[PDB]
Amino acid sequence: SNSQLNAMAHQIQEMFPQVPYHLVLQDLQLTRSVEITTDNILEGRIQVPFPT
Amino acid sequence: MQIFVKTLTGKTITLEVEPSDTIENVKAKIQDKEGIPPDQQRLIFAGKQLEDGRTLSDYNIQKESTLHLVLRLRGG
Repeated sequence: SNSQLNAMAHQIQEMFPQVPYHLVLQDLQLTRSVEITTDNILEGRIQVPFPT
Repeated sequence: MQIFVKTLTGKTITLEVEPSDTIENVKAKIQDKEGIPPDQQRLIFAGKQLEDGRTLSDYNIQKESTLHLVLRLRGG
């Protein structure tokens, strides 16, 4: 269904307007916790948009 | 002045602060409302992280601005 999962991921997008939505859903399937997800993202767990 | 605190749970908290207020103090005010210690409180503004020893005037946070409160959990 991903009803709650997608909704939660969308909530993070409303907090971090610089992270790709597809990268948010990545950990949303792992930890499944917006808290641990955004925290880990801020820790560098997810490769933030880096100009190459 | 009044500001809007955004949470990952989808709860907009309205708190009163001043431009000369310190980020650390703001987190302390949130701890009084939510109960979550400032140590696990990651304040983000416009996508940037707010350091404890900084004031609202540092990041140029005006009134009615939205502050993002990210929770920290080393679990999972």
